[PDB]
Amino acid sequence: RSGYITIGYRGSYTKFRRVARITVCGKTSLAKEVFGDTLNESRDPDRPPERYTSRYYLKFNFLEQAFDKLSESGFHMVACSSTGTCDQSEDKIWTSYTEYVFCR
Amino acid sequence: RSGYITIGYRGSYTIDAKFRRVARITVCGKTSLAKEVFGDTLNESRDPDRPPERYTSRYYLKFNFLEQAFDKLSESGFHMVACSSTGTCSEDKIWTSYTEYVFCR
Amino acid sequence: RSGYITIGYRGSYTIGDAKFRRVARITVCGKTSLAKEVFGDTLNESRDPDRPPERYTSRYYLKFNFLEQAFDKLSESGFHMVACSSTGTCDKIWTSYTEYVFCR
Amino acid sequence: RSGYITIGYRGSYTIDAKFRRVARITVCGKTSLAKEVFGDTLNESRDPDRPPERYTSRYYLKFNFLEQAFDKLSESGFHMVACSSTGTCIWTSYTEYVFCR
Amino acid sequence: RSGYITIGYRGSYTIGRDAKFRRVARITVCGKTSLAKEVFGDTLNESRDPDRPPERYTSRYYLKFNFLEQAFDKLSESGFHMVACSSTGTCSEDIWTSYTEYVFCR
Amino acid sequence: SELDQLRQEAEQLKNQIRDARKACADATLSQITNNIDPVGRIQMRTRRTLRGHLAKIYAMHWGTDSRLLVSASQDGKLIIWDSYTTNKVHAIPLRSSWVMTCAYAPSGNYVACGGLDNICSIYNLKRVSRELAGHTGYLSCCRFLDDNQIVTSSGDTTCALWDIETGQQTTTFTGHTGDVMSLSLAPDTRLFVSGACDASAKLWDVREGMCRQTFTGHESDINAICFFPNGNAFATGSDDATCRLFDLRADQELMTYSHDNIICGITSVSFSKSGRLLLAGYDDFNCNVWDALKADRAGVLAGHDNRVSCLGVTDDGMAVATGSWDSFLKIWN
Amino acid sequence: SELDQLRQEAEQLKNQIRDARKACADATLSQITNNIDPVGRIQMRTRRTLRGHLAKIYAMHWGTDSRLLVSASQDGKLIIWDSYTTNKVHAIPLRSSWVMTCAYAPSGNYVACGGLDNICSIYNLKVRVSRELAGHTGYLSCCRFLDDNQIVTSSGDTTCALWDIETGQQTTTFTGHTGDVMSLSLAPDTRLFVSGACDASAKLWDVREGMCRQTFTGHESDINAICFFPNGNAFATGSDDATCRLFDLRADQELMTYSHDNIICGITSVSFSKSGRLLLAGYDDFNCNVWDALKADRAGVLAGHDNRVSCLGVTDDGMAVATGSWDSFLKIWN
Amino acid sequence: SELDQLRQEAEQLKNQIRDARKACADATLSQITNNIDPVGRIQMRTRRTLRGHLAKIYAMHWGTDSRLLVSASQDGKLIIWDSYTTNKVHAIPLRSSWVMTCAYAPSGNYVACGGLDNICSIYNLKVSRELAGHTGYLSCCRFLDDNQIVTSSGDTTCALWDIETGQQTTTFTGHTGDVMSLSLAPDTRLFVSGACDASAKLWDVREGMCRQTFTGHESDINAICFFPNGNAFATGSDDATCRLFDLRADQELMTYSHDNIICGITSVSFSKSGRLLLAGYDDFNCNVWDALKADRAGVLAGHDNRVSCLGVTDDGMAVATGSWDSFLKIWN
Amino acid sequence: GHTGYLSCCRFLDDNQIVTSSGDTTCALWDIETGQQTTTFTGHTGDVMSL
Amino acid sequence: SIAQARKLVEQLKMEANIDRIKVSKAAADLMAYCEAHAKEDPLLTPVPASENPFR
Amino acid sequence: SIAQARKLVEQLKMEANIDRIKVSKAAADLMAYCEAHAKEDPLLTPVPASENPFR
Amino acid sequence: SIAQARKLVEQLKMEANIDRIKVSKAAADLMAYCEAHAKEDPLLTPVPASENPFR
Repeated sequence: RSGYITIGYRGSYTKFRRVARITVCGKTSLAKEVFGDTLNESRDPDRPPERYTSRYYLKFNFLEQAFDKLSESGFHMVACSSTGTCDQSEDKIWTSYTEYVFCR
Repeated sequence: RSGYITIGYRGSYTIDAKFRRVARITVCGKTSLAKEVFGDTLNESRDPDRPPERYTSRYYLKFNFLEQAFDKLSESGFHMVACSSTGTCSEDKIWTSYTEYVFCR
Repeated sequence: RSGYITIGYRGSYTIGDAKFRRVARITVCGKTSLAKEVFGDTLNESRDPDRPPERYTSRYYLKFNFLEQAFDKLSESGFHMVACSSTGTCDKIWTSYTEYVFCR
Repeated sequence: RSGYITIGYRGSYTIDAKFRRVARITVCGKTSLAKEVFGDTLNESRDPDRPPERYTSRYYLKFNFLEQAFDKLSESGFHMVACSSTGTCIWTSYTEYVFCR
Repeated sequence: RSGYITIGYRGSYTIGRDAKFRRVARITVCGKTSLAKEVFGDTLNESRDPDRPPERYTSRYYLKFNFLEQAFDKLSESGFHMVACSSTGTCSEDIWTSYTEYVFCR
Repeated sequence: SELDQLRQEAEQLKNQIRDARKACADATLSQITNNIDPVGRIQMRTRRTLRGHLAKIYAMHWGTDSRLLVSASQDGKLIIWDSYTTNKVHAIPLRSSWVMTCAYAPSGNYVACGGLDNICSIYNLKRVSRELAGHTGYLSCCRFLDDNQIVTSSGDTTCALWDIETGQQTTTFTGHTGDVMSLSLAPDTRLFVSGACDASAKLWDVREGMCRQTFTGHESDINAICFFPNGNAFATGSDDATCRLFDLRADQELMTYSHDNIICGITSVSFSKSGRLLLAGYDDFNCNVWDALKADRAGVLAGHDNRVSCLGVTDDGMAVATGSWDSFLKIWN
Repeated sequence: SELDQLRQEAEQLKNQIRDARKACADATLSQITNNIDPVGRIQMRTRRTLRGHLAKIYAMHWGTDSRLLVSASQDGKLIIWDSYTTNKVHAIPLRSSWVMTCAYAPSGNYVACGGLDNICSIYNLKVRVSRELAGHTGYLSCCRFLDDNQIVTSSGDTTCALWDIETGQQTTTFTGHTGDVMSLSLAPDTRLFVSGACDASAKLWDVREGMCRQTFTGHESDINAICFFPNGNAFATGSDDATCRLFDLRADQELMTYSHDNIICGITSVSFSKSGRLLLAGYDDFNCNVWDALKADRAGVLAGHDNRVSCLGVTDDGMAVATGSWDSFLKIWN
Repeated sequence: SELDQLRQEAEQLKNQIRDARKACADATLSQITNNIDPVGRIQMRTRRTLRGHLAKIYAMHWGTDSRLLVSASQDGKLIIWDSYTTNKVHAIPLRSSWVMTCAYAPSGNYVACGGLDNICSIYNLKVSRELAGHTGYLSCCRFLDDNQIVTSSGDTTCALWDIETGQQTTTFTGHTGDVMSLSLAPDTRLFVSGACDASAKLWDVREGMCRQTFTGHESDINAICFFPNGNAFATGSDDATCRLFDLRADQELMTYSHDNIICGITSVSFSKSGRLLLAGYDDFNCNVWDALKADRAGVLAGHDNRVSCLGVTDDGMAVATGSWDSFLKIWN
Repeated sequence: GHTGYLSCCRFLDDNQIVTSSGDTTCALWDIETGQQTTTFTGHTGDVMSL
Repeated sequence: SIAQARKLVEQLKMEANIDRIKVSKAAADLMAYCEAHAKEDPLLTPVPASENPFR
Repeated sequence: SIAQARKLVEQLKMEANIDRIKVSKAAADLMAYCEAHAKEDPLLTPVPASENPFR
Repeated sequence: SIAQARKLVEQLKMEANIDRIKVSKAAADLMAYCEAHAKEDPLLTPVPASENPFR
């Protein structure tokens, strides 16, 4: 059952790490396996297993809780990529997207 | 029978829950190996006449799913060694993001 | 005891280029049972001191300001660094966030 | 003969079907290893007289294929250990590639 | 001896008018002070942190030489390995500053 | 060994409280209210738009007559509004343009304000009267007990009861480990609850000056708190995107109010008169109307282009007032 | 069985052509011209500076009288210049400010332009619009007049076209490019024309018969410019790979590659001199490099511009070389 | 292959020259000058501030009378200054706003300038000539006389020009990188050139050949200046160091560097006696080096932007610095 | 004569003033003569205050 | 130091020894309050315009 | 796609069935062209001022 | 290419066959020049104001 899964979050803050939502991306067969009811299939609820997707997210807001579920379902962190750069009258906003790669 | 392959996409976003949007996957490496793992999915439209065993950088994938490309490389004998994302940028701003994915042997 | 923990700091620099790394404070994030394990009484429960073990959190920090001193405690508590991500963007002052991922 | 070598390129982009375009491949490390790995492909133009066993940073490749440079190291006994993206803006882009023992 | 060492530098670039090479102003060495003297010997420049006691962590050392791979090699042959890297880069003729980090383990 | 003994007792006591709270929960609030007919869709509309603030409005406080209200903006001005005619009753220039809170005395004779100046300023409505100093942190919130007493909260992790006549702190409330962002008085003004950056809410005794109960379960800072009309419960807004109703006698969390696609902190919370509706200002520029018993969204108020910074509901429950960083105030009905 | 025969035949035909080209190469252009005394350094200088363009100049095309020239700028204007007196002959407002090419009819009665509007507009000079040639689904990269009634265009839709200006309909459709076609150049007899494209290949087309005859390869990136050698048996291609390549029609292969170390930038335009000994190429590095066609050596450089040189032109009499750039200036070099 | 033989042969000859240079070094400059009383602290001060430049000043060159001087600014103007009265003698508009060098003829009749236009323009003080044919940008130029000028270019070649007519009397080849600067020998028989190949080369002007090649710099050499007697020269570089090389010894005598100076050197100039080596830096300062003892004797900070050029009068009375800031400053 | 920036200064009297600099040295000055009377050396880093 | 961890304990002791009540009863009392006053809450049952100050 | 790949064949057939010539001759013909007309190209051999519109 | 690395060799032969001199003497000759003219250098030995044009 060799495969990959990639998760990421969008951080926007005016201070600890605050994670708005965890996006889970990969093949939908593996995505259902590693995580349980937590996934919110709302955006992509009809994808047949063995067809790839990118539109799921996690009902919980804890990044390492998602990390742990994959390391205890046989995944390991292979790569990471951060892309961050940046409307009020005084201060501005800061968007931040980072990615997390999980293998086999 | 050993080589390096590099795939990547360019993200284009306009501005708050936004998923990863992959316009197209670019495949870069030696043209003999690129054909091997993806077969006819490759679109050699941009660089179709390069002879096998000479390198290229102008190939892209007929599908728009990054993990589908990852799996084909994991089941054709490749491993992920590094990753790099480079994203920077009348009233709304435009987001340009380039990310890269390196695969080994 | 398999788990993931992640630490990070936020850099603040002024420009007006020899400045050394400015480590304001280290943020520690993960499951609260493991966080106490590796760092004992050094972590500061000020922001979230009522968290029950086995429930994840993100609001801890370390009473010391030495990043490699935090690295060493995990290197001989059975952790390894698997990923890193820096998010730095910016007379206005520089703001830079860097992240460090630790496995099992 | 264990050592470190680092290669990198700088992108030139302006305001997608735009492919990776590498203007020059920079080779960085000890000059003794660079000779062995790349032979006559490296261009000693900007640092011709560097003594062997003396480190340098001013060597580039007569060819413009990043994975062709990557492949030469993969069966010259090197492995990819790290990469760093530094991008700011016409668009400047500096990414780095570290190769170990 | 188990431990972590972290090296990095600051890159300043200015381009108004590439063949601009990597120019390293100074190498910063960061970690525990006992290991730092081990791998680098007399190359370390303890100028802004001379009095710290051994076994006490620091962040204020730099290298009398300006060659990254010369620092990389000294650690590869003193039993260290590269675990991670992170670059933080942001910016008439305009100026640009890049910072990069390098993590070395055990 | 001496510090560990006192710690292990604290851990056992925390676990002991954990088991007592679980034994008290036989059922949930959602189960017993399932047969209650939902409120349905109750439409509101902008009946008044208050203009004349030049910067971000950081606070609002209604009057006891359900007409007059005060507002605190980051331009350095306090404006007392007549909500019926939209007439400005008073405009008071502030000595520091950084002001995080305002309060309207129940008698209507005085109004207070404060902020990063670490000072609670009492303004006489019948020029500055009192400046209450001694807080080491910024002043996040204040509420009048009467004209002679006011209760404040500060970024120094301590609250305080003030004697306005003398200008000195009467009773100091300690035991918060983080910045205290908000407070709300009980109906009888004998007790008050406070939210703070330690992700906990605390019920305080005003007379005896000690913490009685401590409520937890929030995953981030609590920026807002409001008492349920009968004084037996309170709701907390937080940066974790959820609103949580706590009950005093039950000494635990009754219900969590949250919905997918709203991933933003809650700046302010206020109950309706009957307590069936819980109103929460959000960072997403909206104001969501929650069913207190059913935990469902009964409506939304979007009149603002920036986040809603403060809310209020009149004692008669006739109108809902919102305020935001877009410098406008809106009275909803 | 029908697909199996046709698939294997395509592979064999590709291999047959590859082997035929290799057998034809006994020697190279650099070998036979090594004994030729080099031209040396023949200096040019700015004799005219044309001002009055307010934005990036995307194209230029000389007139057949070696006097008048047209320029296309992204401000939305075409300006006809008198190169001797630097007087503005005409200023024509464009309905679309995005214009990637311009052309000057050999008779001088008409001028064409096009761009991201996907339209070739024919302007009558004897100034308002006359014809709007539509039907190209991509942007207009280049166009050249055959005569007053016919014009050949290239587009980003991978197709070239022959146009009947009278009726406004495409006469012959060219469908053999697999990538965006950036440029085209007519043969001396206007029977044939070659086109560079984003597929890193050049294709010789028959105008009458409307089919690709030969296909030239070897470029590593998009081909942005193409120009015929004076006798019509050869052509040069500018590309994003920093090299210019001379191809021969009879040999059906690459004769020579023009490149130099430290030049890492694309070529926007290429044009031969009258005798064909000098090949001039506009570059993105703000310069214009003068190449020796026979010896493959750089004989000089023209840097008058503050921004990248977008287009080149050489008069039919070969007296002057005109450059244009994003710096809003045109420069006539001698 | 044939290139591998030439590579291995060329490298071996490099080792032969390196070992000959090592056998020649019995002692060092620092050893023999250790007993020499140090210069001490020589205090200077800004005595004149030349205003009226509207953009970055990229070059300066003194006159032979130690009175007039020329300046090249990126506003597109050349200004001849009277350093005594601070009066502008001449203002010459340039056709190219990008100008990297200027030169003042020893007779004072002519002045030259050049830059990204790849043209050396000779201006008559009583445009005259445009010297073309350089394939790279014009980095530096120095007048031999009214009829001859020596230039350096980014095409890796230097050149001797006949100003009257004709071009490139003698072409100097063999640099593998852009030639950033040049300095003439006192007798104008020879000249040395620094370049981006981290090497300096001694050239014969008459015979048109490279005699010696000096190395040891770790980055581009942006500046070069002859020692007053013509037997030595100093080089500024992007490696933060200034290095004094000797012609007869054919090796590096001394390195001028400091742990706290981590920035490139745009310009170098000796004092009249040669004891002081002046270097313009990118850190907005100008450091005064003791040539014999390799110690910092002082600093000149009058400028808010990086110091682009230096000059010292033939009589040695004043030191002029120039920077990217509008102002130009005469020190003493 | 200070090779680093001047971080701080304090008057002893009208004729003498003590300075600190980023060149790691302090100094005692005679203001009339303009020369350093007593030079204070031994700091290994930039001297911010005195 | 020691004074601080002793005061925290004495606080938690008070927090534990308190008369707790079952959620079932609490909720019943809350739910009944809401229905008691549901007619007195204008935000639930809108009022007439003549009875509306803001109309 | 069989109709489509059969037209591609007829294309390659045209490219293959051509009378090719030796590079040696091609170059010789170009080289001889350049010298033939080398005196008529002002960009190599400058013209007199009287013959120069721009000077 | 090959012609270019062959000229570099012919250069190095010329660079090698030169009369080298010991640093000891070179430096001695420089040092002695410096002291000869050290009094003629106003940047080392300041001049009087009456003798300073910039006064």
